[PDB]
Amino acid sequence: GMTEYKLVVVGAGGVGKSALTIQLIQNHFVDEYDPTIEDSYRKQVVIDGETCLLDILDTAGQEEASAMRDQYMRTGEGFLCVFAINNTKSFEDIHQYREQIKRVKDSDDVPMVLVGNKCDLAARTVESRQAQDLARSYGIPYIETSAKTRQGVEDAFYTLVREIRQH
Amino acid sequence: GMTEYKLVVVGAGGVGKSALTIQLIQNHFVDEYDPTIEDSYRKQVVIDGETCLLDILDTAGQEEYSAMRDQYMRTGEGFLCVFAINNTKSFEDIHQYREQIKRVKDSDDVPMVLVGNKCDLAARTVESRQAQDLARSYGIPYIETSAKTRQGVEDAFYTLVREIRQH
Amino acid sequence: QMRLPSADVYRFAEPDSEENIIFEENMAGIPIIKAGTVIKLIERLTYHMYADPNFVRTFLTTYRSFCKPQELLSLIIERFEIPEPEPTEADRIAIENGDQPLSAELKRFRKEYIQPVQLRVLNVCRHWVEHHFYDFERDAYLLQRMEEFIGTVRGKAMKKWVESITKIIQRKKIAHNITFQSSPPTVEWHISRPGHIETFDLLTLHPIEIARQLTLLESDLYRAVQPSELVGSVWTKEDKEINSPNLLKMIRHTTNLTLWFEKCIVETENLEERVAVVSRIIEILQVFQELNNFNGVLEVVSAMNSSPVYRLDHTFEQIPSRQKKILEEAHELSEDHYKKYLAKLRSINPPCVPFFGIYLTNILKTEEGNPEVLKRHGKELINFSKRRKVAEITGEIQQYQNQPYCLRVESDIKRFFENLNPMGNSMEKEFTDYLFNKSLEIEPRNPKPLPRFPKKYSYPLKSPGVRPSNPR
Ligand SMILES: Cc1ccc2[nH]cc(CN3CCC(NC(=O)[C@@H](N)Cc4c[nH]c5ccccc45)CC3)c2c1
Ligand SMILES: Nc1nc2c(ncn2[C@@H]2O[C@H](COP(=O)(O)OP(=O)(O)NP(=O)(O)O)[C@@H](O)[C@H]2O)c(=O)[nH]1
Ligand SMILES: [Mg+2]
Repeated sequence: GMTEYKLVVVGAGGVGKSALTIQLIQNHFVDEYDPTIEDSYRKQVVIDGETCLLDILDTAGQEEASAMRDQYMRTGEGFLCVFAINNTKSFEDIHQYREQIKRVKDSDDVPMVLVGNKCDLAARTVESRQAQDLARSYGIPYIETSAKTRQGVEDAFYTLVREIRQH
Repeated sequence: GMTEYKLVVVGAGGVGKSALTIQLIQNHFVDEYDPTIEDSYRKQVVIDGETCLLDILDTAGQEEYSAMRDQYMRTGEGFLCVFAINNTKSFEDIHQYREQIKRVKDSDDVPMVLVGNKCDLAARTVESRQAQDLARSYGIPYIETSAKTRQGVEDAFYTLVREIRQH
Repeated sequence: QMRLPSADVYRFAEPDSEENIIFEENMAGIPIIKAGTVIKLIERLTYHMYADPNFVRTFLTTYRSFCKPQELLSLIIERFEIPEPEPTEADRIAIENGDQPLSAELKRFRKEYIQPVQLRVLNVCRHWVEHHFYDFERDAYLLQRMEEFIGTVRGKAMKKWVESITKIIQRKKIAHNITFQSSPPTVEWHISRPGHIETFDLLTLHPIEIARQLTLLESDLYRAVQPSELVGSVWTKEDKEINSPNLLKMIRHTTNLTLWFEKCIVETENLEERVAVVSRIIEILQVFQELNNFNGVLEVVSAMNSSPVYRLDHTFEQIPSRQKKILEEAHELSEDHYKKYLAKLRSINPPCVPFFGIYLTNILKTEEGNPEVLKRHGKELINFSKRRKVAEITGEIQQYQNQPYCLRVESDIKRFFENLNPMGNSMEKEFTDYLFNKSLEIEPRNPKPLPRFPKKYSYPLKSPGVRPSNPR
């Protein structure tokens, strides 16, 4: 009945979780900043010759919704952890997301990818190396992406699927 | 090992048509019907003490796809030509369906049954006499059903199988 | 646990019972609701414990069968005004000692009940406005009420979302780029050269470009169909032209193109030319298959299966062996109630253009073969499993609607196909009769011998094939 994968996209407010997701789904770049509460998307796609159904939970970065987090990290099979490369604070918050996920699912081996978004912007303030170092300490791949430009977008989501498959 | 019959339901849309096949296949002494489910158009039955399998093609809802009609009709051995007793147009449509079936099967007698269906509590506008006379002139059975109350549903399909057997 | 308000000040605090909510047996693992009262349904639509954004879609898509839009708005506004609890004993004691209360319980209920429930009410509001805006166009008092509601929401907690929804409502009142990594292939030309729209025809346009432009055209038509044209089986009712104009525009395009394929075939009276014509059409079928244009595939298959075309045995005796094989594979998609098609669809890599007919039949039978309500203990529960089933169908549809085709529009070929009118001024019966007669004329029934007819095409009949070229 085709394999289904529950992906969750988490990260600080404004980093571009929704922009990344809607780019993947619709090949469209959302230019407005509308704060998400809880959105859901489905996508049938062939990865590595196998057809699968992606279930993408797009979540709220705004701190006002921090209580509703546990609620989705339970279901989720794999996580996109997104920060923006021009937002040092969004990078620092990542550690908290990773730690909460590990906690809730009670495992060290939880499929996730570290996404550094907005890499089309030249005003970079988080260094690739800094993020790459964090990725390895987590034992997870680091992918830089631009939801505006499409760079890395498929690479990030589909890499996550590959991780969930091997898990 | 046993005979499989291909039954095709045709007739004007937007009236009662779908109720017929549903009423046969199911037996809502268990709730929840799902046409999504494979072989929810397959039904094993004993007619005149000879067991057989009924395959019902009812494309209710696709009436506007009028050029797909020859294709659907072509697949079947016997035909249920359905109109609604409170919709004169659907009755007047009957002649054209019949003419069309004769054409794709390439025969002057194709096993068919005329079915007059009572889909709601509105005033009847096709009296059973006109329907019978029309059925007589075509040389085919006439069955009146109220699929809402299970009345006459089996009589319509079983009669049609009798026709296929006595061709 | 955690205490709720009184069921006498807040209707959505009524305890779950088999007289107000029934669960499906199986299980994430969140409960799946089988039936419930409207009150209970709306409570679960905005439950505090867990997320279910799929439930938001199901509900907003199908609610009008059991609850009016104004009633819905009233009940969510009601749901949103949750009364705060009175200070506890610990709290009372501190206030009479001149201290600040710890307000532990109040702070918890705010963070673990009020905040999630209000956020999810606003979520229903966002989605209702973003994706089901038609309720508001057809009832402006409803839009006023929503605008007022959003605009009276105070509290810094909800500040960011209130501003957002206000902006979205405003965009929708007064009214879509695509980005590909890759660049689209080059538009392909045959005998008819660019600009020369007078010469465009089945044989003179490149068959590759015919499939592509029809696929862009048909994809666009598929993507425009809203779930409002689907719920309630409204496309089969008296006012179908009012409620389902996009669905009908699309079914109508399909029927025209099928009848055009038929006409092209039976109006080519010379056998050899007709063979070229049938052949080219099967070539177009092949490019359709490549593009995952399943609507287009069926257009061709229906044409071939039609009464005046199916009987042309002399024409199909002369089709290349490879092409018999293609028409057979394609026809077989539809056998056993579209078994192989459904398998293929659920297995390809989109973009694709599904065949909309399967969906219409399933929605209709679903609406017709399940009860509106379930009676338990004298009570009437809304039968929600019926509604979830319809939503899974509208969901499938919406899902295939996202991915766009990476192909260049050629405006003149696009216009040519948008204006295609095989039936002219003729009614469907008289045109259908004509086609069948022409079929009898060109290949009479046994045992009448097969006549000869003069050629009609001045240009070359050789197909340029279905393999794309590539200069630069
Ligand atoms: C699969 C399919 C669908 C629509 C169609 N419309 C017309 C045809 C061709 N046709 C040929 C004669 C008769 N079939 C036959 O005689 C078959 N045993 C041989 C055959 C199967 N598919 C064909 C395709 C082209 C030519 C011959 C064949 C009936 C069907 C056709 C075939
Ligand atoms: N240049 C550029 N802008 C981007 C990129 N991704 C997002 N943005 C912009 O940044 C803003 C935030 O996007 P959004 O996806 O809404 O962020 P979010 O993380 O979903 N926010 P929230 O958590 O509140 O829902 C928007 O104005 C969007 O256009 C990117 O890769 N490049
Ligand atoms: Mg967002």
